Amino acid sequence: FWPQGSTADGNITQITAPLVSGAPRALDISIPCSAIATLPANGGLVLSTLPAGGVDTGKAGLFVRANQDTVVVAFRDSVAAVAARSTIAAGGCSALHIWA
Amino acid sequence: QYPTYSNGWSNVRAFVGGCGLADDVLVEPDTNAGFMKPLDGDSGSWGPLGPLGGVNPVGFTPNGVPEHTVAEAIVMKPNQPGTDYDWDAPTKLTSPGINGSTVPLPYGLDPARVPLAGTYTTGAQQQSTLVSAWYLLPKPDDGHPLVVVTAAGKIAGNSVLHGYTPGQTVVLEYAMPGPGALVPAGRMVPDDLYGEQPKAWRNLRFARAKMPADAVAVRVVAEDLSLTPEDWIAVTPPRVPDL
Ligand SMILES: [Ca+2]
Repeated sequence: FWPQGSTADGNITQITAPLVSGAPRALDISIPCSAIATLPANGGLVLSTLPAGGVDTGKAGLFVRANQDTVVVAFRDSVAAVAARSTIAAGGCSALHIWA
Repeated sequence: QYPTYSNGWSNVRAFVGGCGLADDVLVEPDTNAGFMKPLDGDSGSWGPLGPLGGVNPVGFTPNGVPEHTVAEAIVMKPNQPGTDYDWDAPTKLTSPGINGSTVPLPYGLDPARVPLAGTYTTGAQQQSTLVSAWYLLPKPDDGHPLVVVTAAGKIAGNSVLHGYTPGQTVVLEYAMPGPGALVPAGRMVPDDLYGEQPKAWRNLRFARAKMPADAVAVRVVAEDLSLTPEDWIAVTPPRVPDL
């Protein structure tokens, strides 16, 4: 489960768990929109299952990138849930729900 | 596969004067003729990409091709024997084009008369799209049997020796005469030969005999929904060769 840490002032921490078989069996994720409405301008990496610095981590993992004007929920380089960023930070949505 | 070339038909056709394959192969000299003109009489919505871009060409850019992209080949490190000059030519042009591109075009296409549109960037990929303008279509004939679009990138189309070779989308939809709106009426999947070589300037071809007799216009449609840095697309306007 996650968040399982805290680093001494709220601030849930990342974790590392390199799975041997690659993909998991189930991936119920959830993110509130009061948490996506707090990124700065140009946003960046709301959540991920791989670090964005590795070798070809785009076509392997899951990336929720909040760029300017949009929040794109990709997959193995296959967009699933583009959503505008002016209705997220307005009370238009409730929670981003991912499942695999 | 008849009345076209076959061994048994050629052997007996060589009695009354036959040249083998030199009769069934058509060649296009001066591949700068046959370019159609946009039906849309609007110099408005067409932005910095021209009539090839159309309305909201988001994702596409004139300089959207990698560096050593050549016609029907892939450049490698050491000097290979029997290669074209476009393996060694300068990587850019010392002038812009009609769009504003500095990409060397293949087959002898004049970069001062032929625009371009590509979806190759470094960093911050996205989902592209392009819907060209309505290109008028001449009256049919027997000597002009196909429509051609010179394109590079990862494209999905049929061929012999390979089933489907999936990829991105170029479909050249067409229209039929009506009250004056020219709504689309169909789509066509290209016939490319260099499907397993995704960077080759491969000259896609659409047979004219498949679309209906009274077709007024056509237009290009390209998607590129893949965010991989090596899944890109590039296109030029359609033309009717002379053959
Ligand atoms: Ca792409």
